[PDB]
Amino acid sequence: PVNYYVDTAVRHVLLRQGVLGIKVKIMLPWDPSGKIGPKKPLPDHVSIVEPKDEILPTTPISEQK
Amino acid sequence: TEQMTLRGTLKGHNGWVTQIATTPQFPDMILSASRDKTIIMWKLTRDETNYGIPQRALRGHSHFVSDVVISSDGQFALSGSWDGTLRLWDLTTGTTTRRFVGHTKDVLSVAFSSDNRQIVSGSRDKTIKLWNTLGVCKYTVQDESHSEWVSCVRFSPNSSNPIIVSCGWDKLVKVWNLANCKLKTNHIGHTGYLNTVTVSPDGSLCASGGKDGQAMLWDLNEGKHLYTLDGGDIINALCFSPNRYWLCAATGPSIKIWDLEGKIIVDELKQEVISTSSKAEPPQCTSLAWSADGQTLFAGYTDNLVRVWQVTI
Repeated sequence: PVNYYVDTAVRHVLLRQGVLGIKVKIMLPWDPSGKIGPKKPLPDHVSIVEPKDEILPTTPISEQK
Repeated sequence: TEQMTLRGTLKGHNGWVTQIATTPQFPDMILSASRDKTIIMWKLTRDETNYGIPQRALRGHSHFVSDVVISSDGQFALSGSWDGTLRLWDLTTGTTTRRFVGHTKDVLSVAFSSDNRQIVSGSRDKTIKLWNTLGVCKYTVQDESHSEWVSCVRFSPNSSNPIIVSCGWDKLVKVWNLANCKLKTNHIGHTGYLNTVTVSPDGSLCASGGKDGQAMLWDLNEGKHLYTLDGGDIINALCFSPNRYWLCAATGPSIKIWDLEGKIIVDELKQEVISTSSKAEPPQCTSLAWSADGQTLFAGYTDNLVRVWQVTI
């Protein structure tokens, strides 16, 4: 997942005394949909995407069509 | 009085028996399917040392063979399989005539018409579909279909009119008439998903069952809910008798053979009672089918055996 869900950059910046190293690492958030850019599953703990429906009211009858 | 004796038991499978059928043209054949991904055609000797030997073994599937049915001539045989395809066999050496291409998921149920020109299929696609014998799609049903998996479809014997049964896991039984492909009716009933349905040889009835394990009776043409019977824990397969008005219900530890006129249980078939514990001490019975003689019936179990019985007076 490190290849998809993060980007990482490095830039050197000078000053009058030596060099300072900057590094920035940022994590991409998309999981529901789109662009689609990074893939929809979650990275580190890969979650079970769970919809819900649950009803019954059934009783016996014949309904002609 | 008409009662049952344990006839014998067949052997020759590595996978659970899924279905059995028999052609009345040759009652000396019998056909079987299984989760060893092969359908076995038998050679029945009536010796009680055995009760039959496998003649040939038809091969070529990459997943289970769910249901199987014979031709009306007994010279062809057809299969429905969880690899999403069907095959049309030539039951003389092997050599498939045709394989039917097009489903995205399993083909659970399948049946073969009386005129040998219409072949249907139930799928986990949530589509009933019709198939020419040339192996192309006459029609596809995707409107007013089940909202869950299609459990079993049937061709109905009738005076001449086209009627086909359909039942799914959405706890409904839909009857369809061809050449408009409409809902003839919707029957509501049974708590829990439907496993099976079967039609009377006369054809005016639909004996249905499922997870509920209750046997409700419906009228094909009247469209009325006759009654309900307590059929035990679960009923996976049903089959009317050809020469009686009985109904034979396949429950886990036993098969319950019911006389219909009057409504009562004749006997309960018990197999070997060998000591085992605890979740399914005997194997569940899952399929069953009568012979055309009506003396003998057969059963499918999950121990890879087909147990035989015979009626004795």
